[PDB]
Amino acid sequence: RFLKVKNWETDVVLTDTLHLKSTLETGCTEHICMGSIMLPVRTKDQLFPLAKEFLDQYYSSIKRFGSKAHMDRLEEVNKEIESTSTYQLKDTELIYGAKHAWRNASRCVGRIQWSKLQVFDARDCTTAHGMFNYICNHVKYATNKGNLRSAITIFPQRTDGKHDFRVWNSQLIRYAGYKQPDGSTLGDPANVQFTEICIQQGWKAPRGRFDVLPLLLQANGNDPELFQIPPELVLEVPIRHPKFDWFKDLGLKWYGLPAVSNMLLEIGGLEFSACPFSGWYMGTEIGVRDYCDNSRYNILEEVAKKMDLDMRKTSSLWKDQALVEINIAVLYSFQSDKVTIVDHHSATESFIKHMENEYRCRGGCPADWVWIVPPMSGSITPVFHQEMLNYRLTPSFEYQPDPWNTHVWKG
Amino acid sequence: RFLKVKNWETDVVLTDTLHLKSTLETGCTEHICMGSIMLPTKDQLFPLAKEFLDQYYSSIKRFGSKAHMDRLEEVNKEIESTSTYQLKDTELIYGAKHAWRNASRCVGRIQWSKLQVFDARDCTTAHGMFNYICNHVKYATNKGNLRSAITIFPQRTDGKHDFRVWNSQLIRYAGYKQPDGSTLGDPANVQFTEICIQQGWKAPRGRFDVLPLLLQANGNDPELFQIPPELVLEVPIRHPKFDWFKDLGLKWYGLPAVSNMLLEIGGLEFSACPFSGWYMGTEIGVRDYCDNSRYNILEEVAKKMDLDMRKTSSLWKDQALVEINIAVLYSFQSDKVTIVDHHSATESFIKHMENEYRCRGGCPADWVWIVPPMSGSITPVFHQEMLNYRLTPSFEYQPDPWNTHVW
Ligand code: HEM
Ligand code: HEM
Ligand SMILES: Nc1ccc2ccc(CNCCCc3cncc(F)c3)cc2n1
Ligand SMILES: Nc1ccc2ccc(CNCCCc3cncc(F)c3)cc2n1
Ligand SMILES: C[C@H](O)[C@H](O)[C@H]1CNc2nc(N)[nH]c(=O)c2N1
Ligand SMILES: C[C@H](O)[C@H](O)[C@H]1CNc2nc(N)[nH]c(=O)c2N1
Ligand SMILES: [Zn+2]
Repeated sequence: RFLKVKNWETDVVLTDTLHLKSTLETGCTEHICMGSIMLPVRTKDQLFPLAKEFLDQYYSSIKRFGSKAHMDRLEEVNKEIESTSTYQLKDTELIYGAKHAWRNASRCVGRIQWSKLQVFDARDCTTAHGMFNYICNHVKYATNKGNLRSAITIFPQRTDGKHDFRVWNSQLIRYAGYKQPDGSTLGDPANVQFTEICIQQGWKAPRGRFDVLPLLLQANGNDPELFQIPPELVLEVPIRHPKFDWFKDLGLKWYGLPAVSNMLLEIGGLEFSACPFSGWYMGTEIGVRDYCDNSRYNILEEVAKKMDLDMRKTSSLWKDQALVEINIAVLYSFQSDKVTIVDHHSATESFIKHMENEYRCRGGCPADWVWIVPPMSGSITPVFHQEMLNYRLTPSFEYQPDPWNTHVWKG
Repeated sequence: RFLKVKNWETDVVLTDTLHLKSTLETGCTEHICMGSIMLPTKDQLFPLAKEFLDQYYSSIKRFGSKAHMDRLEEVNKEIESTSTYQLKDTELIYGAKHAWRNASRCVGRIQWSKLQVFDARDCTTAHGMFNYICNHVKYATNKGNLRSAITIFPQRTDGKHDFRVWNSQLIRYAGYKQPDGSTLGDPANVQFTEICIQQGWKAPRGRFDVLPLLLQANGNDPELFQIPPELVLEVPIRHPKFDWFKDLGLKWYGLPAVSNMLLEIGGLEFSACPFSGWYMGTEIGVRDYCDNSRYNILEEVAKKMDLDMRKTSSLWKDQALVEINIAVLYSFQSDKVTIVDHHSATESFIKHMENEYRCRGGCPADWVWIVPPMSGSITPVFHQEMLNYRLTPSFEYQPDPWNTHVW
């Protein structure tokens, strides 16, 4: 079965065969589309074909499919599964797996970079202190004084689901949020619940608007432990505007390194529940979502006031106007401080070329339009006009439940 | 089987039961989502009639009534005899309002019950069609106080006697391909503008020439008609801050009147059912004005603003896009032509969703189309999970008639 996608701006038509390799379910049926829904202990029984599928992919990629090395490896894994009920990935397979999970991430606009990913093997890690050490090294390497480098650090895979390694933070670097008695929120409202946990765990909160959260790290299924990232490792950028000088006095800054730490990495049926990864920011992540979402820092009004816009009618588009200036400021501040960032025009144009390249070399590129299209200025980016096919390939990054809801407390 | 949708900005969760009524296919499968794809007999007919009449009669609290059963019986006999059937005026109006109600891609559906339905099933000629359309246009325009309307021409019979309006909208601007290689006017309509000229039209060859109607009655060849200019309300576009904006020479028409869709009610097909509401500002300022394959004016506007167009990172395109859209709203408001901004309209749609979930058990919605083409996440719909599914009665796309027409 062949499937066609059309760019309605260029009339470029692409053919997808890659979707045939898809196994996992989408959430959709012939009767309903769940394309806009945010989120729609494994036996030896199910595990071997998953290993086999992966190793078949891996060995094809290296042009050794059906080789003796291929065959012996399958043999080795089968035996190791039935003997030990799981198996260990070679370093080569781990690196291949991590890169392909990123490559397969249909919601990621930055995938043109997928083959440049620094993989840190942390499978020899046993304690939370060991995790802190690995994470510091990741942050230092990835930050690279502003010249960001994509990286991922991979802790030991799940075994019985009772000894999971987990990073309790959603991102390695993130600002605290504090609910006040008056109902107002100080800092990042997105992080109130997690901040509360940290505090309960013993964190002494400065209670400021931009307090970098401590790391809450769980090794081998034990209770999580608190650590503070050395501040000298946390690269931050003061936000100013190139024309508006009052903008600095808004008191805004952000961190340079976006590093998602709550996802699960699946490779050949193995589950890596702690696999923090990092790239660099697209400007709108901060300027549109982090700053301007009503449920986040929500600075639209204060900015618009300071710009003296007509705020009595939405049809003045005062919100749209303030939104643009803020995003200009975010990009200006990062570029000025030589911290890697990409605007949403550059990023989406790159994605289209990547996607076209993927269709030719790979036979497809799964993509989630709802997520690929930037949260401002949608149709003046080329992805808006691009038809996309969303489907699930493995290796993959998956959501997992927040550890505080599942964790069995030792005390 | 009972689905939940969540708004992530408000944490409001709605439960959808309405989707279980759905009958037509989405194009998606368990293995692949096609949510961003633009286009995914007697025995056939009675269950369709029946499904429709059941909902009609349920809607008026007469489910399982004699009148219900009688009507079911009557239509059943008429199909058996005639191989088709005719809708009662009441059913036609209900059906049209509900096709709109069910249009999962329409953000303006809070207005769905206030639709003026013009029954043009007695029409036999293109001149007749012209007359009805002029009347529609005048009524809907209402000197700038726009009112939603649909005019419904005779239903398909054997596919050989189709009523079709060839224009994609009642009112649209011409598109000419220059020797210069460029495109003057609206590039979207270059092909249609040709077919007009091929049929006899005389183009002023301007940037903004109101296209003539090409009307097909009873399967016959289509004929040209010029809409009386006095019926076409247009808005010259100015900016409430930039005095130079007027010199761009931009204008747009007030009446968005889609004419190429197919209205399906109770299995019956209305191939000619032009309808109109009023504009959301971004349709014109973002899509019509700033799409690359359209009027594509971003560059010229940016220059006039003297922005640093060297690097994408100055967000000069974004800056201009806003101002352009400010001007569109400003112009329509100034001249008292109905228009709604994307903030007001999406806020309205959230309220409408609430109502539909509460009173109907759900509201089919296509997020990809509902979220405006600018400033997406500062409108509430971006944060709103939506379920997309197909209910009938419906508006459907249909082939362009020149690819079909047996001349
Ligand atoms: C190098 C620069 C990168 C850029 C500019 C970029 C850009 C983005 C953006 C804007 C999103 C949407 C996230 C949101 O709005 O919440 C996203 C999602 C995602 N990215 Fe990338 N990314 C980059 C690197 C990476 C890397 C290194 C990985 C993993 C190895 C990755 C994996 C993912 C995944 C799994 C998602 C989906 C997240 C979710 O569903 O919550 N990305 N990316
Ligand atoms: C009265 C104010 C109305 C507003 C503000 C409005 C708004 C919109 C917008 C912005 C779109 C997206 C169209 C595009 O981007 O091309 C749309 C689509 C649509 N509208 Fe509405 N509309 C209104 C009235 C109506 C009426 C009266 C009908 C029919 C009786 C209707 C039926 C539809 C349908 C079927 C679509 C999907 C069209 C397609 O799939 O191409 N709308 N609407
Ligand atoms: N620049 C980058 C690179 C990779 C990224 C990978 C992931 C992300 C953020 N994903 C956040 C999802 C937040 C969320 C909140 N509520 C419900 C959800 F399902 C998801 C941002 C990224 N930014
Ligand atoms: N303000 C309104 C009201 C109702 C509307 C109903 C429909 C429309 C426009 N739909 C046209 C879609 C254009 C298109 C072009 N190529 C392929 C497509 F599937 C669709 C605009 C409306 N605007
Ligand atoms: C309801 C909807 O799916 C949700 O708001 C999505 C929309 N698209 C998105 N796109 C990106 N990149 N990130 C997001 O968080 C979201 N949120
Ligand atoms: C490729 C994609 O499906 C296409 O560009 C869609 C996106 N969303 C849209 N949304 C609206 N309202 N109108 C459109 O024409 C489109 N086009
Ligand atoms: Zn789908």
